[PDB]
Order: sequence, then structure tokens, then C-alpha cells
Amino acid sequence: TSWSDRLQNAADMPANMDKHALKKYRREAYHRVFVNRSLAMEKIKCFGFNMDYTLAVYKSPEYESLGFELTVERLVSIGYPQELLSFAYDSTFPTRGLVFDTLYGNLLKVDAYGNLLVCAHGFNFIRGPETREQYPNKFIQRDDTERFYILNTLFNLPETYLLACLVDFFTNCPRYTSCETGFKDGDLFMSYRSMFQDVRDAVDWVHYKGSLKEKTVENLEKYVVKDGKLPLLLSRMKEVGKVFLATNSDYKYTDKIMTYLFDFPHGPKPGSSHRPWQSYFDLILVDARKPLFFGEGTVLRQVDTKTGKLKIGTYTGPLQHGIVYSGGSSDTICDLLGAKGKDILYIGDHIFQGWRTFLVIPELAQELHVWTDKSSLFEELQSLDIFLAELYKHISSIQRRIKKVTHDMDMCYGMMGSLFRSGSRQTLFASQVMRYADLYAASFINLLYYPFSYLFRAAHVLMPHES
Amino acid sequence: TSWSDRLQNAADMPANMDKHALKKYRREAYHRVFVNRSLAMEKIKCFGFNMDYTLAVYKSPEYESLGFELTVERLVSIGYPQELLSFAYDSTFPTRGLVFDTLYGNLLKVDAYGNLLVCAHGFNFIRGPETREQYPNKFIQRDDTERFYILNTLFNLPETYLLACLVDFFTNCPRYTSCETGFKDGDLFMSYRSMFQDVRDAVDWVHYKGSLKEKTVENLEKYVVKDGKLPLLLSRMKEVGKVFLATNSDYKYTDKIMTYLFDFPHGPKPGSSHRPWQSYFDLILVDARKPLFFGEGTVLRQVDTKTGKLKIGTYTGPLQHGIVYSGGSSDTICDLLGAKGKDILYIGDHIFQGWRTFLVIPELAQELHVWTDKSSLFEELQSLDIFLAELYKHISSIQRRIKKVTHDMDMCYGMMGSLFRSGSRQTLFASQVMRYADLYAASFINLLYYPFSYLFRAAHVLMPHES
Amino acid sequence: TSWSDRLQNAADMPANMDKHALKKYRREAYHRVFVNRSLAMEKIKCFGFNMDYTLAVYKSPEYESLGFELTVERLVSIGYPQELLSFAYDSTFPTRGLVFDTLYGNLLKVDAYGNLLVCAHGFNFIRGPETREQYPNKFIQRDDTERFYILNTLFNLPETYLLACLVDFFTNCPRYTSCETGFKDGDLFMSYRSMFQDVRDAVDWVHYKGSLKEKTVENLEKYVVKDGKLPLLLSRMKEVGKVFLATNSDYKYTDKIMTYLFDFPHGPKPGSSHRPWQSYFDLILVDARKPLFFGEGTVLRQVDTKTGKLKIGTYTGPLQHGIVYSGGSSDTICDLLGAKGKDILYIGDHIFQGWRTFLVIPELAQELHVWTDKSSLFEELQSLDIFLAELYKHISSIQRRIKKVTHDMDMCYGMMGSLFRSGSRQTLFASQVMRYADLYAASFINLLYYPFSYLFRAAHVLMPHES
Amino acid sequence: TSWSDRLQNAADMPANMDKHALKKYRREAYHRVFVNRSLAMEKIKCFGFNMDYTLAVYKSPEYESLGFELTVERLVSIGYPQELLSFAYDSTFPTRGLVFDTLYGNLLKVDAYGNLLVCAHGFNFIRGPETREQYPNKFIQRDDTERFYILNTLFNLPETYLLACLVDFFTNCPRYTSCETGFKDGDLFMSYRSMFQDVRDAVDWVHYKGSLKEKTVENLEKYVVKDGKLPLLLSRMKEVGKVFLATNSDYKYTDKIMTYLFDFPHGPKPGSSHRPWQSYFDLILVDARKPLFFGEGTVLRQVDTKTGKLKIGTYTGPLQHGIVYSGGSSDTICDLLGAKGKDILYIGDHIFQGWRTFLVIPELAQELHVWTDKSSLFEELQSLDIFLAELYKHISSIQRRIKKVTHDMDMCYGMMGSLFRSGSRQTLFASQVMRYADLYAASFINLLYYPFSYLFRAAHVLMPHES
Repeated sequence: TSWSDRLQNAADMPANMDKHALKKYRREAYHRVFVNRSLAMEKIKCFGFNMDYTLAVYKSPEYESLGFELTVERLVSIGYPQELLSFAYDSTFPTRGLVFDTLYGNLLKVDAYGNLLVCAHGFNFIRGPETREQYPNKFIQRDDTERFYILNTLFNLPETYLLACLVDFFTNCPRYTSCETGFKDGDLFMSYRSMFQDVRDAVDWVHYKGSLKEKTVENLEKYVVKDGKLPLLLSRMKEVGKVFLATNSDYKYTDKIMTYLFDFPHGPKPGSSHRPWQSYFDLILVDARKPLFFGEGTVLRQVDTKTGKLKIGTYTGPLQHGIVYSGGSSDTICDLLGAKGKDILYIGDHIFQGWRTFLVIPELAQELHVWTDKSSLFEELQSLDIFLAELYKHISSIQRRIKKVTHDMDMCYGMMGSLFRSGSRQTLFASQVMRYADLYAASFINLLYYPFSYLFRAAHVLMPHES
Repeated sequence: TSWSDRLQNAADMPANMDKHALKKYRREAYHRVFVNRSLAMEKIKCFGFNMDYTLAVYKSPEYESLGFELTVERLVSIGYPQELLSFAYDSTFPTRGLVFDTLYGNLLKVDAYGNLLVCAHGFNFIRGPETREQYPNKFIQRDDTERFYILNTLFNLPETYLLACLVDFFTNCPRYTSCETGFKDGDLFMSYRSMFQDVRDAVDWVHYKGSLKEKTVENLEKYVVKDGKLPLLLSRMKEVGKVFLATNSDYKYTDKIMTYLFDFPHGPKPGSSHRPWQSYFDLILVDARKPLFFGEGTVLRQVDTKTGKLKIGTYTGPLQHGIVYSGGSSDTICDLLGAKGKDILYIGDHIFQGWRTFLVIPELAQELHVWTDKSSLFEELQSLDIFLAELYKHISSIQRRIKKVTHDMDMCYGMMGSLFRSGSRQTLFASQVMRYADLYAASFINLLYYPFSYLFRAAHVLMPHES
Repeated sequence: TSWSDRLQNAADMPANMDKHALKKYRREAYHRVFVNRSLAMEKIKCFGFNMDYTLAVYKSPEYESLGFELTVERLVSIGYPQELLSFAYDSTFPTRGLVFDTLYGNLLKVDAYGNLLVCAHGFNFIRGPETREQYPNKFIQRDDTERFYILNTLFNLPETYLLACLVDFFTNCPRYTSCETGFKDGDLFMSYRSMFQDVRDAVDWVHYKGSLKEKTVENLEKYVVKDGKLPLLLSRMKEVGKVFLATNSDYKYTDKIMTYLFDFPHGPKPGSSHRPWQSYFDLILVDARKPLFFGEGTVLRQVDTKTGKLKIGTYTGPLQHGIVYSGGSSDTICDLLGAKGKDILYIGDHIFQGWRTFLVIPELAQELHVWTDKSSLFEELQSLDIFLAELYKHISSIQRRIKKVTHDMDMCYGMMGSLFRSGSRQTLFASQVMRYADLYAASFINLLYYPFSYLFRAAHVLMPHES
Repeated sequence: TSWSDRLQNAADMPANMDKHALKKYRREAYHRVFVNRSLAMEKIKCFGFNMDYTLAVYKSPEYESLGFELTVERLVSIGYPQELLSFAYDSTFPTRGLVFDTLYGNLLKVDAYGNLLVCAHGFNFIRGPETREQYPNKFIQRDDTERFYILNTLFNLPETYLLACLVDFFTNCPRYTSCETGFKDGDLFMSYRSMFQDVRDAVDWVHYKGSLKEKTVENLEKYVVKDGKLPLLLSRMKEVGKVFLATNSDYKYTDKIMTYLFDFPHGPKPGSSHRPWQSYFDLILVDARKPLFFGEGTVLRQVDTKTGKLKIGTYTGPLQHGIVYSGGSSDTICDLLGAKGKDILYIGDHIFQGWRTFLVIPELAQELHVWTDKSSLFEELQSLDIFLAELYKHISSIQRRIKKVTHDMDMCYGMMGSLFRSGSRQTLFASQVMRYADLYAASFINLLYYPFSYLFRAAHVLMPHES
């Protein structure tokens, strides 16, 4: 069961909206909204949305698999060897948030402080003594952005796997000779950095210039989760505040996707008349150019919605319906909606004054199921950790047991472990979720199970001396 | 009782070094080392020290009071009105870590996200509706470094108070007319920013060009804590690894201070021969120029210890005793000591690859005593917070009670509240301690009560969905 | 007669290489190499070449006209009104080096100090009092790169004209209302900056993603000057040093163009066997990414010349023939050729340690012919200028005569005047030629008329007090 | 005869102000204003002045000699060896504008393109083959500001000489061993960069914290040129526009100096009543902080002229007399004077929108006298250069004669040659004068010999192809 199977299983449920129905439903972890920082819902005046992996949850492993194959085909088409065509996408290998080391050709899982949790070269997992040869203190400086690339997004999933496949292919194929920083074909030296750049370029091309969008849109049932509860949540939000869409996609793609997502023989609830997806938003903005959108942005433009092209000129005046914007900035959205900063909840799949944030983490659906299965393994980890400290206070192969249990726990998630941790150690990714997302969940649909004056309450944080 | 009275009270204790003596002593909060991130002491190869507020704990309120009066006298001497001489330092007003808003002339206490916890203009505490006139969402952007200055250090204590005294003086004196961004004397407009810059300049002058050092050094008994347990801890550290000093002070000041700190009729333990302070360090570095020291540093120089002046030339070769360095960088120290990054524990009073860190927070001695007195007040705060969320889930003047209890709790610390929080809300400062200090305590002497293979163990951190 | 007609007329000449034939030929201005800074040819070890407008001189006005029409068609295709299709390229309007002011929608000709020489909004030439309304001291700051874009290159010729056509169209068409900073279509405001960005984007697209290259290469006789003297000069250079090509074009385009340029029934001289264009270069580098090429560059790659695609890997070793590189940097070229800086003459059409520089200015052929026709007009300008200063030393409508003669002289060049001056005032462009080009000429073929040990001699420069 | 003897000789002349008296006086080079760029004096609305080396011309070699000795004494006082006290300042060695290479300890004279004209290590002049060992193409990159320091100002004269004295001392003294990048005293290595930084620090200290100002002001007759024609020129300027002073000096120093400069028993002309120096300026600004003054500046303050200290507050309103400002910016001056950019002539000794510029070059007085003596030597240089090019066109020891004559010409200026050239090659400094100074002269007093509607006329500049 993929995480998107879990989302699609819950998506097939009709909404029972009775008071205690919604109450007993948000006991179940997969349907809860988790809280890093308290947030009074009653004080939210606008709800903003990204499209991709937020409203439009691409099905897994199919969509990753499509991205992977189109990227492989782009690499072959620009000169990569034919053997690449025999790769097939394996959803059990990649974990989101890995670091690619372009110097050595390794994928690294790290904590917030640069400590290495997992190191793999191709499909070989480096450990202990041999890791320290390339990572002296088992440490990487993540802000050496010229060397290390953080594979942070869900669109980075196929290329996470592809990079491993390639290092493995060049490392094991006898045409090639392995080096520390790349590989030779006869006297021809190819660095892992050049190779990483070709992949990155090929992923960009598939998205901006290749057939990814085209192939998605011809089979939306295969590639995109559809949930009848979407128009219901959005119409409920529009009762209590304004709703907006800000997406990086162009207008034609957004329209095709959004039309599919609202394509039910009904509107908010069954039995009601269907309405156009545009009717659910007070403001629709495409070609947003995030993350630049959140800074200086680009000039505000306006789409001719019959042609999908930009108008010559932009409607100057106040917010009125019918209009679709393009570019601009998040500050321009505030001005148009008449609401600033903490009055705004922005719901998206990516971790980037000051809007409140709801982070959708689609993997959380499967992570939650494994987490509860492993509870014993984690509890033992805590005990060993506690007992180890007891020994040092005043033979001591508790360390090897700690190493063993940590591996076992991790393998249940896939080869690169949990998104959020390796054994008792939190990932870079988990720390950034905690620092940057006020609220997070497997799906934003989970908001539907809470009343709109709900006070989301974070646990009181105490310093070590306060506890 | 000042925090430095607490440190000086514990400093008058001889060291009972029996096994269970040290065990039962580090139950008591004021003598514990607190742990943000686990640290195996057995793996530490070098211990590094800042001098000021670390080895040399300046007595409070006397030292702040000396800084304050010399700074006031500098301002008068450069053209400030005579009424400044009737100011007297009040240790109950300043809390460390306040933000001075140079636009409006307010001191602000803030959380890590920019939310205003406390706003005071002079000695008037702005609240609710009137705060929102200048701080629209009750929010400041701390990284607008041209407007906001964070009064982060213990040397900033007198000027925190001085800035308040000045705004209060100009605001209430009838020679002057108040404006939003400063004040007039007839047609003469003086901004709060100019005024803040004069104070900052005057504090710098007192330290670098005035009589602060001179007045300290003529009365060390009045201004500096002396603790006979210092040579004992340091000699214990030198048994298990290397010890170094890196200070911003010049050689003559360091020598005067360090000689006083080792001035006992004995060495490590009573009954042992006294030794020079220099014998306790494998490496001594002065004129360090922190924080530049931690980056590119400056060229490595060497002090002629009979004159206190730089030698022409620097000893190129390996670490040998007798030598005192000047300038250089933290990377140069690693090279000389033959140990990198996580092998090093650096002990200092200020929050700035990668050395482990022990943060000395002298105020923690008094904060800990108030914390335990207020436990009831905090517990009520938690209950109200929890009960408030219960109401919103489905008249509601729980908010006014929350506002009231928060004030009451805060006033026990002084007018600007606790260093670490305002009621249930953590300060910017507390967050930075948690992010940047592996270990922290009221005093580094607390290390003496733990065995040198101790494993300092942080609580396992769980994400909201893991708990 | 276009400048490229002049180049093509001289290109139809066979080379008479007798000693005094070449001597009497380089008396004639159009065949001379002009010298800003002395250069001993005997000391040059390598000759480097850009392709475009250097080896491959695109015919004018045809090539500009092709660029213009493909750019117009791109704008219409993305939403610009149909009336754009009735524009036709006018080679008499643009002068190279104009500044587009994106705030006001004006083309400006300026001197090196920011002084306005010519201001045109669409096809209306603003003068005197009305210029000072938008340019207070008749001055622009060229390094305000967000506002002002310098239309420096020969590829900028069509868009120089296009920008004028567009401002004129929107200004005179009654669908639209004129504003200071753009224009309205009803309530729709379009800024000149947005409009400039669309043009710039459309020019980029025509070059990188549209049919410009395709249409060039299907009719090379119409679009590119062919000169039988090219292989002769290059073979002469290869006798005395190394020859290299560094171009931004990809391999397939370069090969098509370069094959055409060497397509004669003969090699260096008539009667000799034809050889491949590649045989004339010790080093060939494509996808150079200038100007980044001159700094950090990109990784050095290698082209598979049978497919036109990059090889996986790059030949590590010393320079050997057969190899074609891609990317890299100018420092990598030096390493490969074994010659640095002043040992290298780089021949190109664009003004960008330290290679010597030969600047090809194709317009110089027509500018030289007008210059000599206007000699009287310029001489009068000097006299009026001198006589004006005589009056002020001690009614004075010498200023209006100076204004009149300056206009008359300028109109002989086209509407925006000479590339190098407006009357007695030198352009920004002329100053940059003098500062940055050691040698310059209408064509690099002019090198053929000088012996290869020639000492190019600049006039001794004297300061005003030395003269 | 020093350059300041020449200025003081002309300063002893009374002003004969008859029409043709002033006409025949500005035939003589030493009394002319030279013109790089034309400037209509009739269009100038404000005249701005720096103080130092502009209004206050420090006598040479005395003032350099005072700076030198106080700097030497500062170095000894901070640990430099006693032998430094036996240095004596030699005004024949330094030429302004030399580059100190902190890597190798050489002074370099360079042209605008980085070409080495003169290289000296201590007092040894490196030539030919041995220069190329450290400067591969005889070239330095001046914008490598971490390595190369340009000794641009007249205050840099003593330290130019001092740096040479020191390299010579450490190189020839047998306590020390020479290295490529510094020198050893036993095992102690001292780099030339550290040594350069100590000198630079010591020069700064002498100026800001030592006795330079004090020693100047106690003997103004010895250190500062006094010219009775100063009040006359300034009063003439104030007839036709506004006059302002912007200086980096504080108020007390400025007042002492300016009082001395106006200390005559008369005002503008003999026979007229004396007036205070302040009466000659519409605006007086001290503590200007140039060059920051020309950018963002610092806050505008106001001096209490009875105490010399800053007022608390600044007079907000329009320009009125009596007021003395401090800090601020050049934009603030424009606002106060009601005149922008090209309406302003700024007269100073240093080469730094857009004020017109008059550069005072005190050395020009002696340079002009040598220039005319060497006219033959330069004319031969031109002939050899021309004849050399004639040979290469088609044994050739014209090069050694060119090398010889160039040396001979140069030695007439002092050991480091002319400020403006080495033989036929212009210095970096000469190029910057030509690029940045509209007008220049040995003294600004030269303005007195031109009528105030004079049109300063630059020679028409032609490109090589236009001539």
C-alpha cells in the first residue's frame, strides 16, 4: 500500500458531517492535523493553496514512475548509454530529503547539524570506518550548496532513485573505471557533478519542455487523486474567509487539473448543482514563480482565459471575480485580498511579514502506519540509549545493539529509512517541518474534521532546566 | 540576592570530591549542567574557554553599575545634558536579549517568530491597542538589522537600562517635545536612532578607550568572582585532554584577571604548590577578534610576554609551552592542538566544521530560584491555555485571566520579565540557547560534579505525530 | 549600400599578396586596422575567434530583417495584437548601443558620462525643454540596470527598431490611452517595462527555441558573407602561432556555418586542395557560455562529432587534433594551448589575467564612408565650439547653429545618428571601444594586409598639461 | 625647490586683477587650469571645497616628514626595533600612486592596464628577467585588493617611503633572514602583509589618536601654506554662486586651520575689514566621512560651535547662516543648497547624480617644471618608438636605447619617476585624473585668473579611425 492508496482510500469515503462523527474521526492519526505552533482558526481571514501535491495529489508510484521514465528517455536522447532504458523505478528506495554529494556521488541522509545518518554510493550502503574516509567527522556542511544538493521535493523522488541507478550502473559496468569523484570510459573522465547536472537539466526539461504534463493530462484517473470532499471543504472555508490559489503552473495546465478535481455530478455536497472550479476561489494566480513570488516577485499580469495567453495590460482596480492573475508577488495577493500575514493560512507541499503555514506531507499516511508498528523497536532504542548513559556514569556492546535495532527499524520504511528519522535521530527534514510548518498532515482534507473556530494547540515547550 | 551572589555563595564552598558527594550535588538545579543535545564527555579531546563572564564572572550589580556610570559620564562629556548624571543603575529593570527599536525608541521582548511579548517606551509599558499602532500585527522582523538592535550580551545590560532612562528623560523633560521617531529641543530634531548610536559609541569607547578595565583591575575583589575550585576543574580537564584560552582581551588585561583568578595560597587543591595561571592551558590566544575569529580570522601573531606587545614574527612550528598567540582563527587553534570540530568543547558566555558548545548563563542562578517559586503560576497558565482551546472546540474572559497571570509571573523576574519566556511564550533568547548550546549552566564550574566520561543525555525529541 | 555590401564587395576581391600591393591597400581606411593600444604582432602566440559577426558576418539588412519578423511573429503568437504583423524592418532607424528606458519607453543615445545626446519616444524625437521633464539634468545613470537596458549587440538591432515600433503603435492607436510609464487598454494598464520584457523574452526564444537558425542555414547565401580570403588568413596565422575557435553556438550550427564559410573549390589559395574547416584550428570550443566563459566558466565537456551530442566523459590529456570541446573556461583554453594573457589575441564582435583584443565593428565600413563625406560638417562644428568659448571669455546664437549642424551631420547616418558620436560628442559605445579594444576594424580580414611581425602603434597619449 | 615652495612663491604675489594682467598670467603653465572635459563656468551655481591639500596645502617636505617621524615613533612604541628611529624622510624617493604588493614586499608603479612600469623591493630596483619571476607577464591585477594596496593620497607619501625603508632594513639587517613573502628572526616568521598592516594601523593612529594635528596646529607657519589671495577668490565665487566646505576633519581642527588661512590684517582685498572664515561659506559641513559621504552618508548632525561638540538635535529647516553641520551626505548638501549635480563644482585633492570636479594636484608645480626641461628626452622617446615600428614593418637594439632614455627621463623626477608616466607610458594615476577630473591644476587659486563666465574647453577627442 502506497501513501497515495491511503489518501485515495479515505477519498472514497463520503463525508458524515454530524458533530461527533467528525470528533471521533480526528482521533485516528491519519485524519488528524498535527500542531507545531498554536493557531486560532477563528482568526484566519484567508486560505491560500498551492496546486501540486496539495489540491492535486499525484498517485504514487505511478507519477514518480512516469517522471523517472521520461527523464531516463531524455538522458538517452542527449547521449547517455542505452542501458539506462532497462532501469525501472523502485518506490522502496528513495526517501525524500536526501542529499546528493556531487563530489563523491553518494546519497546522504543527515540530521539538522550535518551528522551523517545514512550513506549510499549507488546501491551500496557505506558504514563506519569507510564513511570516515570521505566524511572525516561523519559530517557535511549542507550550506556548501555548490557540492551538496538537497532532494527536498516530491518531484525530486524519481531523480533520487535515478542518481543511485546511474552511480550503480557506471560503478558496475566494465566499460567504465571507477574514480573517487566520477568514472572513466577509457581516457574520458566524467565527474559525478557533471552527471548530477545532466540529470537535474533532464528533470527540468521533462517538466518545462517535455511530455510530463501531456502524459498526465491524458490519463488523470491514473495519475491524480480525485476526492469528492474537496469542494465541500473549500465551500466551507469560503463561508468563513477568502480562498485563493497561487500556483507555478500555467493557466492551461491548472484549468485541466482543477476541472478534473471538481468533476463530480454535483457541487459542494451530493445533490447540489455542479459549479466551475473557479467559483471556489476569491483570487486565482498562476505562473507564480515561487519562491521568487515570496520576495520581489515579478510584474503582475492577467490571463485571457479564452486563449490561455497573457492579456496586454492588467486590471488595476480592486478584486472582482472572473479575473485570473499571473506572476506578481505574495504582497500583491495581500493587497488584493485586504488581509496581511498572520490572517493568512497558506496550504502547500513545500517548506520555503509572515503567512501561517499548513504543510501537506503525503508520505505521512504510510509513515504513520509504520510508526505504530515499530513502537516497540523505538521504545527499545530509548531504553538502550538511557542504559548506555547509565554505564558511562559508572563490556559495552550496547552500541552494536543500538546500531542493529536502528537498522531494523529503518528498513521497514524502505532502504533509505523514514523521512523523519533514522532510529532515535531526527532528519534535517523533520527539523525543518518543526521549524517552518505551524500545522501539518498527510492531506489538507483533514481540516474538514475540525470546526472552523478550532484552536489548534501546540504542546508547551520547556527548556531542559524548566522540566 | 543577585545571580552573582549565588555563584559567589557556591564559590565559597570547598570541593568534596567523594563519589556520592558529587552525585547528590548535581541533583540540585543550580549545580547541574543542562543538555539540549547529547554529548559524550569521554570523546572530548580539548576544552576551550572564553575569559569574560566565563572564567571571569563579573559581580552583579556592581560591574553593570560601573559600566553604566562610565557610559553616562562619556555621554555628558560629549554633549549630553547634565541631568544624565542623576541616573542610577537599576538591576531590576533590564532583562538580557531585548530589542531596541531605533525607529520608535522602544525596548521589545520578542519570541523566535517576531511576536511581541513586551513593549516599553522609556519606563512606560505599552499594551494591547496602542502597541498595534506601531506594530501592526504585533510583529517585528528581527533581521531588519538597520532598525532593530538585539541587546544580547551581558555587556549590553547597562545600555539596555540607559536607553530606557534616556527615552524616559527626553519624554518627560519639558525642554523637549516628543515625536514618533525622536524628540525636539526647540526646532532641533534628534532621532532615537542617533541617540541609540551615541550610546552604542559611548559603550564601545568605555570598553576600548575609557577607564572600565582600569577601574575593574584596581578593585578585583569588588568586580570579579574568585573561586578556588577553578584550578581544580582545569587541572582535572588537562588530565583527560588539552585546555585552551581564546579571548578578545589583550594580554595585559588577561594576565591581570587570570592572575587574580588563580591567586590562592595553593594550586589545584589546598595543600598543593601554587602555579602560574599559564600552566593550566596548552594554548593561550588573546586579541582573538571574535566573531571574525570563527571565520577568516586575522593573521596569527605572538605576544612578547615581558612587554605585553606583539613580537615581530610568529613562531611557525608545533605547539610548545611558553608561547602566547594573538589573533589568528579557530581553524589555526585546531591545527595547533591537533584536534577538529566535535573533539572540541568550547565554553563561553556568548551564542555565535563545528565545535561543541557549553553556554554559561550567569542569570540562570536567579532564574532557577524564581522558576521553582512560580511553578504554580506556570501550571495555572497551562490549564487556562488548555481550557481555552476546549471552549473554542465548542463568556470567554479566560483571555484576560491569561493576560493577568502572565504579567504576575513575569514581574517576579523584574520589569522586563524572565530571560527565557513571558508566561507560556519562549523568548528569542531561549530558542537560540536551545538551537546553539549543546550544554548550558549558570556556571562552567558545574562540570566538576560530573565524571569525565559522563554521557550528557538530551531528551529524545518527537514530532507532534510521533507522541 | 549596407555595411555588409561593402564587406561583400571587398570579399569578392582575390588576394594580391605582393609586398607593395598589401602596403598601398592598407592606406584605404576601410581596409585598415585601427589601434587604441600598441600591439607587437610578433609577440602573439595564439589567435582566438568568436564565430558570429566575426567569421560569420550576417548580411544586412536581411539578417536583422529575419530576426525582426520572427520576433514579431513570436509576440503575436503569445498575445500581442495583429497590427504587429504590418511592421517592416527599417535599417535606417536603429543605431547600435542605444539605451532603452523601461520607465518611460524612450530610446536614448548617451555619452560615457550619462549625458543624453538623443531621446526618442516611438518615432518622435524629444528635444530641449520636454526632455528635461523626464531627465532633469539631461542625465541617466546607466548602472541602474533595472531601469536601463543597453542595446549593445548586433543581435539587438531588430529589437531596437521593434521597441520604437511598439511604443509608436500603442501611442498612436486609439484602442489605447498613453500614460507616462506605459499605456491603457480600457482599465488594463501595461507598463513599458513589461512590454520590454516580452520583447527581450521573444528575441531570446527566436534564438534559442524558434526558427532563426533553421531559416539562416537553409539560405546561407542570402544571410552570411562568404570570403575566399578567410582560409588564406587563417592558414597564415597557423604558420606563426596557434588558432582557436570559442563560440556560444552548439556544434551542429557551428559546423553548418563553418562548412559554408570554407566551401570553395580550394583550400587556403586557389589551386590548392580544399580542407575541412576543422583543420584550420588547433582548438575548437563550442557552447562556450560567454561571458561566464571568461570567469568561472562551466565544466569542460567534449562533443561526439558524429552525433553532435556531448560525450560521457572528457579527454583529460594534452591538446590533440580531432577533439571538439564544449563549455569550460578561457583559463582552460590557455592551459590547453600552453599560452597565457598577452600572448593571446582574441578576435570578436563584442566588448566584454588578460587577453589582447581585436574588435570587429561591421558598421565601420559605412561609418567610414559617411565620416569622410561629413568632414566639412565636423570641421565647422569644431570652429563653432572654439568660437563659442572665445565669446564667453569676453547675441550668442552660435548655440542654435551648433544644435543645427549637429542634427544635419547626424541624419546622414540614419535617424539615431552615428554609432560613435552625436556631432562633437562621443557615444558611450565609442568610449568603450577605446577603453576595451586594443585593435578594431570593419572586418578581421584586414589583418591579411599587414605582415605578421607588424608593430601596431597607437598614438602617444598626452594629458592636457603635457600638450 | 619643493612643489609647495612653488605654491608658496606664487602665494607671496599680490593679485593684479586688471583684465590683461590675468590674461597673460594664465599663459604660464603653473598658473593654468587644465581641462579634461569642457565646463561652462557660467552655469556653475555652487562651489564646494575639501579642506586638506585643497584650502590647506601642507608644506613639503616638512609635513610628510612630520607624519613619517610620528609614524616611526608609533611603530617603535608598539614593538618595532629601535633601528627605525634612525630612518629619515627622503622626499626624493616616493611618487604618489605606487602599489604596495603585500605578498612580495615590493612597491610597483603601474599603468591603467596592470602593466608594471617600475618595481622596487626596499631600495633595490628589480628589472627585466628577475621581475618576471614574481610577475609572470609583468602584470598585476589591481582589483585584487587583498594583495595590492594603492598609495593614492598625499597622506600616503610618508608610508610609501616608510614601507621601502622597512623592507630595506629587514632585508639588509643580519638578525633577519629574507624569504619570498616576508622575513625571519630566528624561527619567527613575519610576513610583509602583517608588516604593511602595522604601518597602515600606525598611520591611522597618528592621524586619529596621535599628535599629528597637535603638532601641526602649534606651528602653522611651518606646516601650512598661507595665501592672501584665498579670501579674494572665495568672495568672488560667492558673488556668482554659493560656496560650501565639506571636510572629514572635526570642527576644532577645521576652525584652527581655517582661522589661520584667513589670518590677514584684511578681508578679501587689502584695505578691507577682516572677516571670520565662516562668512565666506553658505554651508559648512565637518566630520563628513568621505567617501561614505558620497553614498548613503551618516545622519545629519549639527555642531555647537562654542564647545566644538555635537548638539542634541539638528536644525530641520532651510539653510540659514551661523549653523555648522556634521556628517550627513552629499545629497543632503544639494537639498540644503537647492542645487543638483552639474550645477556643482567640487574642488578637492582626491579622486573618488554627479558633481563636476576640480582636482588639485600639488605636485603638478614641480612636475610641470621637469616636464619642460625633459621635452627633448620625450621627443626622442617618440622618435625611437616610431622608428622601432618602422623596423618591424620591414640589429634592433633600439629597445635598449628606449629602456635607457626612459630611465634617464624618470630619474629627473625622483627614484620612482613622474606621477603621470614612466617615459612614454602613462601611469594608473594619470588615467584616473583624465577619467575623473573635469578640471585640474597645481592649485585651485588658478581659478582666480579666469573670468567667472569662462568656458573651459577640452580638446575634441577623436577615435583612431576619425583622425
